[PDB]
Amino acid sequence: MMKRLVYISKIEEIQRIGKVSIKNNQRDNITGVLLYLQGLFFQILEGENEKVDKLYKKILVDDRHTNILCLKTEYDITDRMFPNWAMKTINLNENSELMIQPIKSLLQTITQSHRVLEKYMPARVIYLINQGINPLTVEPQLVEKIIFFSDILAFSTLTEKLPVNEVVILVNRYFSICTRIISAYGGEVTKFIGDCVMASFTKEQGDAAIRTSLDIISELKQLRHHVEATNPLHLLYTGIGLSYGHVIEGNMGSSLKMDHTLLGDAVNVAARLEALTRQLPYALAFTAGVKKCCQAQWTFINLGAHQVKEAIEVYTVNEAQKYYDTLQITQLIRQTLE
Amino acid sequence: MMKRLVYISKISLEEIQRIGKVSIKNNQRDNITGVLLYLQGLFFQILEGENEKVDKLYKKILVDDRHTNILCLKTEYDITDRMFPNWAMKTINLNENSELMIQPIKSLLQTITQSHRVLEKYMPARVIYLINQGINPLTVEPQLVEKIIFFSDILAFSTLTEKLPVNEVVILVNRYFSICTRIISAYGGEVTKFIGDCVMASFTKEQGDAAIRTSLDIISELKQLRHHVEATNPLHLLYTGIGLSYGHVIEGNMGSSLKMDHTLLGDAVNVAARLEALTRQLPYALAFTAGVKKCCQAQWTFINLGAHQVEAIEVYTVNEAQKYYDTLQITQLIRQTLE
Ligand SMILES: Cc1cc2nc3c(=O)[nH]c(=O)nc-3n(C[C@H](O)[C@H](O)[C@H](O)COP(=O)(O)O)c2cc1C
Ligand SMILES: Cc1cc2nc3c(=O)[nH]c(=O)nc-3n(C[C@H](O)[C@H](O)[C@H](O)COP(=O)(O)O)c2cc1C
Repeated sequence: MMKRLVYISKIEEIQRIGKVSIKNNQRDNITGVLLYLQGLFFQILEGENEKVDKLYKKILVDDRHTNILCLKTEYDITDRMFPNWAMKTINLNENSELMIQPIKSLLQTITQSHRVLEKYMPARVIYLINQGINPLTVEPQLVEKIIFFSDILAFSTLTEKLPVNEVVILVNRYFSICTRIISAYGGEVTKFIGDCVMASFTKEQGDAAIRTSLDIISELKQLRHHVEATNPLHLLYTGIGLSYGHVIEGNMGSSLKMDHTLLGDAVNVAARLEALTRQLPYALAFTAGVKKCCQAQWTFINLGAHQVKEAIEVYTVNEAQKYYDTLQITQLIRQTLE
Repeated sequence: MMKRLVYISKISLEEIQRIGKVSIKNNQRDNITGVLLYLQGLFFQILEGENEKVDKLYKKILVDDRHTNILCLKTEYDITDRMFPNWAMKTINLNENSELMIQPIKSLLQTITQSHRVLEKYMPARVIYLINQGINPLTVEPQLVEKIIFFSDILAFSTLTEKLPVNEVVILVNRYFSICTRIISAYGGEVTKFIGDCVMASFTKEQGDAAIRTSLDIISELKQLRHHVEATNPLHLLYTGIGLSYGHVIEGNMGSSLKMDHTLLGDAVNVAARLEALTRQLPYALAFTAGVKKCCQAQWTFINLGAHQVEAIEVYTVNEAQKYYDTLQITQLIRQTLE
């Protein structure tokens, strides 16, 4: 019982790789091809499922290539695609045969475009593709999730005073910090909504959601004093709202336009809790449901009941206390660029 | 000096070899050369020649019956040498080539291509437009542009998600997105993203009339949809409210290397979303700002809804958007239906 997987990755040393591959693939009864064109890697692997997943696990951690996307996984294949090739390496760059020049140039234009599109896809969708699962045909399921929401404090004022490029530098720097921190703790960013970041966590990731929130506030606090006063990054603040509940996670839309979205009351609650941090001396606020997903011991602070558009309990942690004032900031932002 | 463009498309031998006959004859009288390759129901074509000769030719290929979902991937300008000087139009049937050496390239081309096709469906319409124009969307700078922000969402959606089984909520939301995306695109709008049950789109400042007709068409097609199905279908309960605004917004792609997204930043984006919720409290399913009103040339029968705290802004609508129903009785009827 064998399987076949195909992946692309971003890059004489290659000849050393192919010879080591022929050595190990024979020993592991693995067949397949490695093709490379214009600094790109294309490899097809096939063999028994145990020995293949053992091999692919090594190649994912290889130094020489990165941006490794597994496009297709075949299970229970009937016949080997290349039964005689332990690991045939094909340098498409050196191939000057004029009957393959179109297909070779088409394999580049489509692959270059395919990587550009990958950077816009939702994180969950890319995960589904790496697992050999067709994202269009995955039944949306009801799952218990922690909803994350973070946006820039007083962003309306910042668009008024700053020129366009400084606003874009700022918004990009904010998204970059959020995504890297969220992804590092295991959270899945769903989409950017204006200046708002939306992510989710599994119900066992209550501590990671709180720690992600604290780490984002920390990385922004460092950035503000790490740069000069004229740098617009000196004005970057955030508030974060978390919520727990059941949501429908899946792919909605038409064949024309499709997206990955979460449907549920908790989505709006986390968004409304986030906007509440403008009126609290805490850059973080979450429901009691998030509080009950946390195994670790936090010094939880009760902020009372608040009416969210009946009133729910709102909490925070002692680490997330603001040293500044929300009004002091909107003034010091307006007056800095005044 | 010539231009060269590449595109993929989807199929709708003797019927196809005929395309080679007609095209070879014209490509020489047009001083055009290129290759046409097809594999597992997909079309690939490269072209080159004087710009005027290619622009007029690609316009004919764009409206051809025998293929659909055409996407131009690459476009190079100011080239010296033709990549294929010998062939006015050489067809290649990769489904009928099995030289051993070509098998890896062939299997890789269909896989990468299918995957590419899937990714397009998730791409924002604006990113696809930049790809069609041959412009790398990753290197484009965001700019301040004047837009009409479109906002619409499903009425009483919190009630439906509670009463309906999960698989039935999906059908309703898919159908709603399907109707909105179809109408918004047909009027020259760009769906920018779905936000839960919410649809956000944008129209240029010359499309004020297209923005209103888009909103009335969506209300019309849902009203038609409601009485087209049975009363036990979830679609019998699908209503909508729409809000529009006009203002300067920063349109452009943003994000890190990990995640990129095309988004709109501006005061008007929030102003539009507040109007879509204001329709709950109005006898009209549509509500737009006075800025949208000045983008319309058609003699609309505008209705003034006064100023509204959001400092206050003027709210307008058209008589065609009048709700033939009470909004509050609808939220009651939806509950007492699935109850
Ligand atoms: C593009 C690429 C293709 C590779 N192909 C193979 C392969 O076909 N077979 C294989 O065993 N390893 C392959 N590798 C990875 C190396 O085998 C692996 O990183 C290393 O040789 C581990 O060897 P070791 O067992 O001595 O520790 C590939 C790596 C890259 C970057
Ligand atoms: C996939 C495809 C590729 C085509 N490529 C060319 C082409 O390269 N040159 C050309 O003259 N016609 C090409 N055609 C034909 C045009 O679609 C058009 O129908 C044809 O030029 C009709 O010629 P007419 O203007 O005399 O009616 C192509 C058609 C298809 C379906």
